[PDB]
Amino acid sequence: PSTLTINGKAPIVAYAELIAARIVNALAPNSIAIKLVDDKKAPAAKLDDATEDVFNKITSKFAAIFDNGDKEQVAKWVNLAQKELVIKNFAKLSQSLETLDSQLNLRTFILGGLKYSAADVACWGALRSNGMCGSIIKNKVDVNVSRWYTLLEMDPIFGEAHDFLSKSLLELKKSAN
Amino acid sequence: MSDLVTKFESLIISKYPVSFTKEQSAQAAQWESVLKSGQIQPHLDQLNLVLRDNTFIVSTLYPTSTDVHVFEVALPLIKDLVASSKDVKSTYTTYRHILRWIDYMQNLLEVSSTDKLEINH
Ligand SMILES: [Cl-]
Repeated sequence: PSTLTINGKAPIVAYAELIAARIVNALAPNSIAIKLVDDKKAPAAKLDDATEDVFNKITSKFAAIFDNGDKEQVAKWVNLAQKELVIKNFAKLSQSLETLDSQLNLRTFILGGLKYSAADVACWGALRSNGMCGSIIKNKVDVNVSRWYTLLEMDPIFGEAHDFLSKSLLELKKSAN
Repeated sequence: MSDLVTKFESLIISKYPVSFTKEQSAQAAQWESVLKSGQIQPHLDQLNLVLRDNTFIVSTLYPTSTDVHVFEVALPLIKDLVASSKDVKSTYTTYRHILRWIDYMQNLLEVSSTDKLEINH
């Protein structure tokens, strides 16, 4: 059993990593212990020992669960999420989002399956981390992105990830009190 | 009674306990009234609009009977207009939302490659 520690004071909260863990635990109970910290010196996310490339480390560890999408293809989108979709700059984000929006023209999920892949998790998590994307998604400027984003939001694994984070931060406070 | 409905009912996601809001119930209701009128073709631009902002017709996480019923009528309709299009082309860019939804439903319900609408991408 691995341990994923999430930091509540990260400028970019590790939603993609959290959701990845929630997917794994839903399909394979007790696989990943999810812990919260609330400290500005802590890394955004930590899987056991590793603070770098946590998302890919989770998806690669649970290969049967994360089985879909050509790995090179998945990586293209995981990299766009991690390096572009988290950026709190409308001018950069607008370009990045058009790349995603265009990919979704004729697809329900990023890589075109009947079900979502790690690509979808990474991008959805990256956008959830980005306060700037809220008005963008709400106003449907990129119609495909909004359509896609609001689909996955309906799945509690995604849409209640924040609730889990908030409740865990509550419990962290409670244990301190 | 149709083969498409039967195959949808054989899927696991068929059995999920979706509860419609009034708005959702209104939406399922209006699409069944369109089906009953026989006027899905005039309502294709409305359908494309619904699908612009919603993955499935009744704003659900999974496809519903509404999707299957509308799909069964819409599929031959759409591949006719693609086949009769003057601008390949513009038809695709315009009605892309119906097209992505067609591509999902035909693959979900395992429509035969012969009856399938080939999506360009
Ligand atoms: Cl696994």
